[PDB]
Amino acid sequence: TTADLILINNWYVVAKVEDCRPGSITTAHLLGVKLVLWRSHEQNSPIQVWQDYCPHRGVPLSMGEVANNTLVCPYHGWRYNQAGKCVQIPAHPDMVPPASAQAKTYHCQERYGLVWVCLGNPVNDIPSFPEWDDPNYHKTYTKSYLIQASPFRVMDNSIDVSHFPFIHEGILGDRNHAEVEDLEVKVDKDGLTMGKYQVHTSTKDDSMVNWFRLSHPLCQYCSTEASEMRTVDLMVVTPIDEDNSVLRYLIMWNGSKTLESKILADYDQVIEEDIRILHSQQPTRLPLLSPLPQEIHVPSDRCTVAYRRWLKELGVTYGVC
Amino acid sequence: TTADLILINNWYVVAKVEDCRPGSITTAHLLGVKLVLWRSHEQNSPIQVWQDYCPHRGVPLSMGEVANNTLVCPYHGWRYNQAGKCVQIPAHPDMVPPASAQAKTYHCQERYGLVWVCLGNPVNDIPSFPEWDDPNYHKTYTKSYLIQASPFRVMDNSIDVSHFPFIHEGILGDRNHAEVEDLEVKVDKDGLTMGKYQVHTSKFNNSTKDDSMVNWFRLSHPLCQYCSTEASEMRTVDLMVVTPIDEDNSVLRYLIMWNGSKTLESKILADYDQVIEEDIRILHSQQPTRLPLLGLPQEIHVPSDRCTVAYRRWLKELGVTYGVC
Amino acid sequence: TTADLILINNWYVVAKVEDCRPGSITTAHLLGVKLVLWRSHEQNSPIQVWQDYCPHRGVPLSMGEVANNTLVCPYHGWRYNQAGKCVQIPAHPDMVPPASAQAKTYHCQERYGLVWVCLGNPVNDIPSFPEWDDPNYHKTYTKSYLIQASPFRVMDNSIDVSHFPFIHEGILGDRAEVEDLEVKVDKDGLTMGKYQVMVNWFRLSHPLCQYCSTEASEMRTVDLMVVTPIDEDNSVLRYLIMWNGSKTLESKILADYDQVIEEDIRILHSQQPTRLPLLSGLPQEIHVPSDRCTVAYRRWLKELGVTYGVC
Ligand code: FES
Ligand code: FES
Ligand code: FES
Ligand SMILES: [Fe+3]
Ligand SMILES: [Fe+3]
Ligand SMILES: [Fe+3]
Repeated sequence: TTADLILINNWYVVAKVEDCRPGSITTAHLLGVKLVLWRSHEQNSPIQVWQDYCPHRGVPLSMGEVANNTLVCPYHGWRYNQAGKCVQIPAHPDMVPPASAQAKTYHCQERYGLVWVCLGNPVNDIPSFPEWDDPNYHKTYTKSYLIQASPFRVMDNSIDVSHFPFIHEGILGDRNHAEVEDLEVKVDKDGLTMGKYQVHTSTKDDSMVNWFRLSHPLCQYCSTEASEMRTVDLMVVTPIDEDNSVLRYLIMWNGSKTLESKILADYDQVIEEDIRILHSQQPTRLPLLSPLPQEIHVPSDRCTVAYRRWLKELGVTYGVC
Repeated sequence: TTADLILINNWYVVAKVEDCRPGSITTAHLLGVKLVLWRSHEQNSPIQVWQDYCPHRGVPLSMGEVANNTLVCPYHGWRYNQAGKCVQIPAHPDMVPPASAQAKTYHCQERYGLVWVCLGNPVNDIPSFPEWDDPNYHKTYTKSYLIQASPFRVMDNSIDVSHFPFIHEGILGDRNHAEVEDLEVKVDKDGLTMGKYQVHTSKFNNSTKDDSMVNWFRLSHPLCQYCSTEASEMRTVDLMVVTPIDEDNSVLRYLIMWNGSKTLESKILADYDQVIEEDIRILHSQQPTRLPLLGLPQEIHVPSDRCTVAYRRWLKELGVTYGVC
Repeated sequence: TTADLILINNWYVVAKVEDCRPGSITTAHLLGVKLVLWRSHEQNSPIQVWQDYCPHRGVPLSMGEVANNTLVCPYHGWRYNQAGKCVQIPAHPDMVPPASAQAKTYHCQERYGLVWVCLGNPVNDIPSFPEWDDPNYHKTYTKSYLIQASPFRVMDNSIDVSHFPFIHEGILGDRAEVEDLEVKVDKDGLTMGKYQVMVNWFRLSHPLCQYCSTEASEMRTVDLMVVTPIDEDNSVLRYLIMWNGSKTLESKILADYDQVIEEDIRILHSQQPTRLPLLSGLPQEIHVPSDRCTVAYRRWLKELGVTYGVC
């Protein structure tokens, strides 16, 4: 609503396809807009994403029911077809509903088992995820995490690597290996790419090789390679509004399928360790570079500074300060 | 208080008389103003309705006591008489209190077992309720319902009749039978009147005839509604009264009267409760929370909305800007 | 931070010294600023009081860990020494931390068993409390009371004497005439003359600390009432109480104070508006002769230029 056109015109994940099943009604919130998500009882029916608002008298359509490939609002029973047009008004069953009688519909695309939404007119496509079609990679999904922090602070914390030995001790690092190597960062028209850097953990030694790339500011493609196992993930942040976010991960890996529950637990521990910091930080919104006291930057922050720099040019004013 | 003068100079119910016993101290809220209502320990004492504020040091007078026909603020024990004029300060008991030690008082009338209050000069009368004095009619009162919606939304839902087959399915209709007949709506000198309209009720007792309900209602005031319901062998009338707490919050009460057997009173209360709670579910979710008058897309109107539309037009005529958008 | 300079440059109690143990990290809130209060593990190490803020990425340092005379940010492990200078950045262990890597520190002193804080520059000293040096007097501390009231309303209720017979009936008065009162506002601050209740008087050298004296037919009890201004609309109340009667009456003294206190708090929580009205709920305050001390306090605050927590 008060978000910049550059965010309104991008794709974001609002749900996993698994939490929307045939006949269901679910709700989401994206950039200050309340959304209703529904499908027909039909197997493989498409997913509609609309503003959660019946235009007759302002009741949430989410409180309605799916019946006969239509969503029926629960106040006066108007029925809206899959295109959002009202097709039956029960008070006047032979009146053709006025043209006005139409739900606000949004672009929706199902990809990687994720439900993607764009509130405006999409200028880019949904980010790539090459491993999706690779049969030697297994896949899994975290649950969704509600976070009381800017979406841009969520991504800022995910781009920050020097904190691993301190809040992620025992999984991504340890206090006896806290020094950070030179980090190569490039911001270009592709997006922000951080070059391969090395993580101490639990083939030369107890370390891993990681890189990541952001084609868009709220979706991150990460890669980590162990001795004989590669894991990749798509991290994707729902910007609920300027101060609140949903975090989800799609995770694929080419090692044993027995690692799934271990990966799920590792992510849950790391995410919760991050949330404790994120909820604590002030200000709530992500501070941008100088064009309480101003944020200080040392060399291991060069990727975080590049992110703030990239947001400034991108003209992001929403959820930042 | 940002309430329009139209609203300020009208009467509203803030309590049931039977809940304000002699010697009692009650609180309420009306149009953004906090109120204290207190009575003398004497039988048949009048009710005083004042702003709940001691102007000495800003404590609520409702936290004090009633004694010797005065309200006493507990902080320093200043004593306020029926007219609000403080008559004694215990720290200087032979001194005459300053003339500014005066409670802000309001107009109060008891009518139909209800406490009516006007925070400004009461232009209008309390609405009529002709069957009050008719001894063929028994009386009962619902509980009060605190509702997180604008008072004008609460009343607009009350005027809406096309929602009966959906959120009142099982008692005021069914989805299958949902067509609405065209309605007659008048907005004259008498306020807003909806003419007689048939209501298809849902079958409960199969030994009995279909009820075949006929209703009409009038609003002389925008937050008080008089409804008349002719049944199979029973007339029921009700005065529906909406207290405007502020622009976004309301209290709903009904005074119900009927000329059938007095044994139905539990029946009637339970049936009103079930339909009120289904309306409150809808009212609590509606957006925007203030009532739109004639971000979010504007409201749509179809012919079934004739009554509602007339209500919104009436509110603009009256100049209502409080609780509306 | 939006607080007036005259308030910035005075001392306030934020804690009891016994709650600041070696190695500990605690928090407080003062004039809208959030504070961290910690000590090294060395016996007789001093108390540091900083703004609870890591300047790197805005994390509360009070979520950190005290190590080797340093406070360690939990997020990237930066270590701050007892002067609040960042001594170590673990990602660059061979690098001199830059000058801006520096905690905002404040003045702190211990006195009367309390932790006193000045967020600005200390011109006056911590108020006097003569009986502290008098070993004929035993001492005791109430618990702290968090109050949803302006600190100046809290103190105003403490300088109103006419309400004793009404909300404190049974301990402090009985239902009520008030004697002519003596109030003296000069350099010494605000002083109220000896008055019978039992004979009481009190002094405020500063606007949020009060020294009160009560003499009974057998003993003298004094107390230092020190209110913490958390913000414009919130206060912490504490009392240090000293008496020269038997040491066995500590229980009952503390029960009496707790009893009257909660009685005062019932009133304070209900008062409107929240902030104390100075002399200039919709209607204006009215004053009668027994308000002479509370009138003097409002006058004193406006001559001082207090705008925070008032009207
Ligand atoms: S509000 Fe949706 S049908 Fe009337
Ligand atoms: S505040 Fe009511 S008598 Fe003092
Ligand atoms: S936030 Fe404190 S060290 Fe980075
Ligand atoms: Fe992390
Ligand atoms: Fe209804
Ligand atoms: Fe008191």
